[PDB]
Amino acid sequence: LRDNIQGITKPAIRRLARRGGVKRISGLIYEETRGVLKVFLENVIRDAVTYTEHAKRKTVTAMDVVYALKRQGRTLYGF
Amino acid sequence: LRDNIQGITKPAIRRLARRGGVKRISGLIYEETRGVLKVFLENVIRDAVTYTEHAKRKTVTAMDVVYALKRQGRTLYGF
Amino acid sequence: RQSTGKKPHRYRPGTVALREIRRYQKSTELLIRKLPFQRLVREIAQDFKTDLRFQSSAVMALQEASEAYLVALFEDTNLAAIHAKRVTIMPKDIQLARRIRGE
Amino acid sequence: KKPHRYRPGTVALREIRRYQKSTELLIRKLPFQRLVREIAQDFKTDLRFQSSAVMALQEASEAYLVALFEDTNLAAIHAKRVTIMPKDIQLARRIRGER
Amino acid sequence: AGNAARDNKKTRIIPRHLQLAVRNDEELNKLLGRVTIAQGGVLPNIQSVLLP
Amino acid sequence: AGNAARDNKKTRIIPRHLQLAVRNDEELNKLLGRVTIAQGGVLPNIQSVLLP
Amino acid sequence: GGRCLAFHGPLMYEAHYQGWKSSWDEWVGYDRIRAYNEENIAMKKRLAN
DNA sequence: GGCGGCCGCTCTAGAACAGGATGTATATATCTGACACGTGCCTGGAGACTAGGGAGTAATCCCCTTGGCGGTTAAAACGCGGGGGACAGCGCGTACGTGCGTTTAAGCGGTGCTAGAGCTGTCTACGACCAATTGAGCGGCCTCGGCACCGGGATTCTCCAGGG
DNA sequence: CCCTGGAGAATCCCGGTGCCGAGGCCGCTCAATTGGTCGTAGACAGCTCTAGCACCGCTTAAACGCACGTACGCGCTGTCCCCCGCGTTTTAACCGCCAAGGGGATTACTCCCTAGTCTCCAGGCACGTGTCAGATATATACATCCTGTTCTAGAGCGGCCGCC
Repeated sequence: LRDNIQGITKPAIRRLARRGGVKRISGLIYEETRGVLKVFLENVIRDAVTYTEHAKRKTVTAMDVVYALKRQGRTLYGF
Repeated sequence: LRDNIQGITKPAIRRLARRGGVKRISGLIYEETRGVLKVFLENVIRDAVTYTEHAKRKTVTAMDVVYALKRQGRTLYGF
Repeated sequence: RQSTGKKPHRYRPGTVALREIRRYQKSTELLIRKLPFQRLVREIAQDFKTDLRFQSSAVMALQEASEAYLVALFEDTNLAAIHAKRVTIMPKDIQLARRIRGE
Repeated sequence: KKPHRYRPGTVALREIRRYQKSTELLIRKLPFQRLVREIAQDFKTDLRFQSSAVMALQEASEAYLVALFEDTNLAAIHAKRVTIMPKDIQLARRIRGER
Repeated sequence: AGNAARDNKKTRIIPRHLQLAVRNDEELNKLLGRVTIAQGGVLPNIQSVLLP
Repeated sequence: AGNAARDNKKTRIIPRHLQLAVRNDEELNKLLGRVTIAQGGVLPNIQSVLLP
Repeated sequence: GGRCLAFHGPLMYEAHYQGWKSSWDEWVGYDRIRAYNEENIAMKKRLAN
């Protein structure tokens, strides 16, 4: 698996900014948003990996993702 | 006790902004800083008041303020 | 290794952008596609530990959490843009918002 | 003779260098203490405060205000300005989620 | 959430109604400021300078 | 903290040195981001555009 | 005493010149006059020459 | 003999450079006030023992995520037209930087007094635990209806062109 | 250049399907409920004593205010290149469908070390105290910033010279 950071497409980031009420979207916001999302995923998925390794499980459940989001003050409901 | 919100004097706010590396300080930002400080104190001191009321005490100790700041993600060391 | 190699409508910018803002702000469905985000999640996870799997619901929760976090970040970025007397966002506004947030 | 007449900004930099390396408390102790007393009077009329409690409140408030001023200055530099504004403070509080 | 659903005139409560209920109330906004709600989006508000 | 105290020509650990040690290390700054340190101040860093 | 007393052209000397730093004071005893503060410091230094 | 072109001369200003100014960096002198060493305990963890219970491990099982396809229409991406806005630049100004006169309260030190938190008994209901029991919460099945989907139609707000 | 009338296209209200997730029902069983019984944390009474509340001298660094001007906040103009709306053709997304096989979930046998005591003792805590580095103090001394004077480059002007 290589070049998967480009899976988050440019109109996907455009629609995400449209949900946030952004009037105009620059052409350099896409790489920065991809980097921010990569950093956030590299934190949350790593925390979920530690949670799964603690429980002697080989696949990561949604509850561990919920715990990893909750421990950083970003708690998620519905899972 | 009235009009003690003016006790946070203008050079005190000047020094506080100088600690934060501020070049130029406006004339209208003193009232805004006083309001922000009033809101922060009305949160923290009220939390310490609840802690002291639960602690069967009538004097607010430093420890109660310590966990009152801790519970809002603003933990203070040294007291 | 062995190889040698009549008049069109012409909508002005901003109005359709506000139309999309109104359409997606009242909307509910997920903006980011499923499999590209899942593949990015697997690619990120393979750097930490190999032979790892994610369930469908865990990928769903990660996608919704990331969408909400990026929507809040874009809201703060747009607020800083109007705060800077602008309607176009800049990556330095995103960096400033991340610095203020403490992350 | 003529006065030295420091240009606007040099004494600001001198104060920034002085206070960024000194750990003394900028807010005077008694006015902050009396502000704390009148704030706590709205919740409990028969209440007392220890000296170290006022010390901790003063230090926490000073650090929070210094962080808010740092965010305000960074937002001002982001907004092509060097003067801190109340709207910059409002933006910093809204991004931090305290507004 | 029921009031928000009646404003949208829907009978069944959907996560959009719950998200609107949390974000519309100021007390719930302060209580759940650090809370992410799935399948709910955000408030449909527009800045004053955005409209032409 | 001892390194910061030697940088300040000090042989006694003062909370200014502890604050400098905490905020200088990136890992300690991220770990103690939600931490208030008494009698420590902040880092003596000045922005590039602030210089004359 | 007073507000203006200097042997040279006075600058509202107080027994120290106002508007100046503390490292400019001289306490010598000579013939001191007022002359309406050297006729309003020479009518504002020749109307800002 | 008149006039355009060329070169020298004086005027003007940007800027490198040196001298004065004032708030800090240091070099002792000495106070000084907690810092750490020593002492005396003494109060909490360690050796050793009793007992047992929740996980390590094995087995099953069934379940659910990954690979792996065509299909098909939603949409990413390339590109043309163009359009309104970020920013360089310039001008107006006022309002905030700098500096002391003057006032004014912050703080150091002192004294008195009680507001009340530990501290020690005392006595007392209260919740974990053990028999004994029991009743609707939940997995699952039957039913059913609210809104996604599909169009149909429509008001309804928005852009382009004409007139003053 | 601004106001007003007509129409293209995204959006909103509405009629009909139905369907697949939501509502109600059958057990029943495992967690919720009832009664007693103690160890025990907790409510209450008296002592106290060490830290906080109120007022006082005083003095002195901290703070309000007024005069002045120059960096910067704000209003205004262009522009062009950066982004948006849309045509078109690829492009991979999602549901449709199929097995797989590691892997979550459950049940049971067993086993070590953790719950809980007994005793003590050696490391940890309260108190006393010599002490050694930090702060106050001040002439001396950095140290860079602000400003005055001069150096040198650039544009403007005027005198001189050759040509028609």
